[PDB]
Amino acid sequence: ADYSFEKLVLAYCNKNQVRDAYKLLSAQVTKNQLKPRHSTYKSLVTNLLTKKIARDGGFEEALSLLPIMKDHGFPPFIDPFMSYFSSTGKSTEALGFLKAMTSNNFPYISVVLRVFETMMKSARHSEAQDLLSLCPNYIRNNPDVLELFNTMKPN
RNA sequence: AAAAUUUUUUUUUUUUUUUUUUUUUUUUUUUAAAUUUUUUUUUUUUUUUUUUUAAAAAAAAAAAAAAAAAAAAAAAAAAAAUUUUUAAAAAAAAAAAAAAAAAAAAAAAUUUUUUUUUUUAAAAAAAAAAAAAAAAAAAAAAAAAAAAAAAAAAAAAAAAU
Repeated sequence: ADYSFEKLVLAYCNKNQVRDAYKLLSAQVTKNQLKPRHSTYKSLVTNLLTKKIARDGGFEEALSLLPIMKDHGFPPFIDPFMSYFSSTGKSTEALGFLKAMTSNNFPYISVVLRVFETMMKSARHSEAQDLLSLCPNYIRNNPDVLELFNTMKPN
């Protein structure tokens, strides 16, 4: 049934109904206990993070996918959110993303370092530095984070 | 601002694959189909004549069969308001594989239609190969998942203020 669900999700995404596709996938997981393949989750995460869908509240659904996808045993996607944060991501959504991935208030230092590097590589030193205001001291006083903010300076 | 990390193990999902099995598709081998008239030329039979080589051909006559050239008629088509010309109508669209173009989303992830080419109009037996499905696993893992573990602080239970 997983291949059929994958084809159904692709058909709904191709018919401009990604918002309905997320609701259908959530209803099928909660009610009928489907276990979709990783490619379906990849397609849903990639399609929900487009510019028009994300501005209409799609980012909350794409963020809530990660606990649901984590429940089945899948690894959480890190790559597709970087492209969204490099263009129009906000710090309030960034801290929610960095806290919704795991339960111990943050992942390891490498994920936050990758977020800072991705938001620095697109000449955005405002929200990238303001996101450092919302994290505790062990990231703020870490030598690697201060080094990364000292290399890709706005100068 | 204050107070209220170290090692190792793997699980997903990978990255290729190793082997085995099944199915679809394809290739290979053998197998079901059958108009008339005049002139000229060709072939089987009979006898005679001549020539040639170690056994054949050619010349003449007769009998029988077929094809081509010319004429007439029949049939079919086009032009003008009579003339010319000579194996027949075509079940075909869908499906299958590959390539290109178009539009609308991403722009270099995962959809569509159109156009072009090939095939299907194909059945029994035999054999292998590509794709899909199922399984164990042979090697590299970020982050998630844990344990021991530099933790520390608060509470509870048990042994020797």
